[PDB]
Amino acid sequence: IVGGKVCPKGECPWQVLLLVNGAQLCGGTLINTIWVVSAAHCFDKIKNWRNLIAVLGEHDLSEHDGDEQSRRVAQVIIPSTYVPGTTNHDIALLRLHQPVVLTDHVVPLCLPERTFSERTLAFVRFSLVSGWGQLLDRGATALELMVLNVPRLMTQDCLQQSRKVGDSPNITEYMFCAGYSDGSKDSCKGDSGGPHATHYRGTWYLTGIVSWGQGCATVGHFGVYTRVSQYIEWLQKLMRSEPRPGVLLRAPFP
Amino acid sequence: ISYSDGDQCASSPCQNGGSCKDQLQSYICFCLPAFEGRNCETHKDDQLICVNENGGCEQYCSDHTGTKRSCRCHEGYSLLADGVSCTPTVEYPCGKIPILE
Amino acid sequence: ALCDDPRVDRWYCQFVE
Ligand SMILES: *C[C@@](*)(O)[C@H](CCCNC(N)=[NH2+])NC(=O)[C@H](Cc1ccccc1)NC(=O)[C@H](N)Cc1ccccc1
Ligand SMILES: *[C@@H]1O[C@H](CO)[C@@H](O[C@@H]2O[C@H](CO)[C@H](O)[C@H](O)[C@H]2O)[C@H](O)[C@H]1O
Ligand SMILES: *[C@@H]1O[C@@H](C)[C@@H](O)[C@@H](O)[C@@H]1O
Ligand SMILES: C[As](C)(=O)[O-]
Ligand SMILES: [Ca+2]
Ligand SMILES: [Ca+2]
Repeated sequence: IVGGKVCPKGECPWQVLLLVNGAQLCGGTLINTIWVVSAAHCFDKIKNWRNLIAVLGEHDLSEHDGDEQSRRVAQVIIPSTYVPGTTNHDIALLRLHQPVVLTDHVVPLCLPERTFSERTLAFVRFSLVSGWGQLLDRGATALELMVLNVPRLMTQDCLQQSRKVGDSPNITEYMFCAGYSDGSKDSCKGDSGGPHATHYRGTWYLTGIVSWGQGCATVGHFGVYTRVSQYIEWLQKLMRSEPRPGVLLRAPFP
Repeated sequence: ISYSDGDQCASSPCQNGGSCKDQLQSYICFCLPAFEGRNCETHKDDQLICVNENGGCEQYCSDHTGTKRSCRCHEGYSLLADGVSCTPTVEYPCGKIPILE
Repeated sequence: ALCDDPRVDRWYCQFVE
């Protein structure tokens, strides 16, 4: 994350930290005691599929505080349409070997209805993104979960506002822009899958999942976020699905 | 059954001038367009359709051709009294921070 | 591998080797 502030511990209970062989892979959200959404593009170069961990309860990766929970990741499901190496349909559902144990510091994040979110959460200017960015970077707080506050943009104002003669990449119905065009704050490498959490009438819900952009906090540029709303139907389907064998599974879309 | 029965439409429960259909240990009120309710005791707000402020619904809202929109809730949450609020049924519902409540 | 890094909770080592 860029331009962020550390997230008061337990003020981001649905953030997940995804490892591949003890390594930092990405971030992701916890919707219920067993499922986890995250960006599809993290599992593009995964070879050792048996070694996918998912740490929840984390905050500061430099010290310990009985809150961290590890769980294996049995499945990583993503759009049949998801085409490796592209920007469209950057989402993935994750089935965890054993359910996590909700606690004051581990809490799922309300996923809404394809209606509620399109009529409402859609029209809310400010929402939160969160994550650890690049855990190698040497900065003092480099090891702390950080949250940002970013306003959302109607994809058009985003195509417009974008110093877009600048190789403007397509901006599909399956995405939306968000942030500040001036290059002060934005999500960044290692944040993918993180939740772009929205608050409304008292509860947080999930609208985006950190996807890509054109340079972290680049002037004239915004950060893209996968439009959760669109996948909803597909996510609730796959949660009632008969658990399948292989780790990766390309469910058909829609 | 029909004897212990009797005429339940006697207490004229149907308000705002609705029709009352006597029935088995119960009754039904037929209302006027302008009204709604078990006893048509309320007035049909035309702009209470979901798309407008989410029908007042705190969480979810659904429209019904010919019936006042009803509000719902998300798992581990239950419709509260008002019919617009959601209180939780579980100990850790989604979207709520425990170190805060 | 996160374990490789000295400033990390050593808990992150159970997931390496
Ligand atoms: C995978 C995630 O960690 C990461 C999130 C970074 C968020 N970016 C910004 N600007 N806030 N996403 C990436 O690293 C993507 C991966 C990718 C996705 C689709 C196709 C190719 C790669 N990479 C980027 O966003 C890079 N800036 C490259 C890029 C992607 C898309 C358009 C233009 C450049
Ligand atoms: C006079 O008004 C009473 C209070 O509203 C009614 O009470 C009960 O209403 C329920 C509604 O389904 C049942 O039908 C009961 O049988 C009924 O007693 C009386 O019916 C009414 O006489
Ligand atoms: C039936 O109920 C209402 C709807 C009116 O039509 C009344 O005249 C009748 O009792
Ligand atoms: C949505 As853009 C081209 O400003 O990253
Ligand atoms: Ca820690
Ligand atoms: Ca009767």
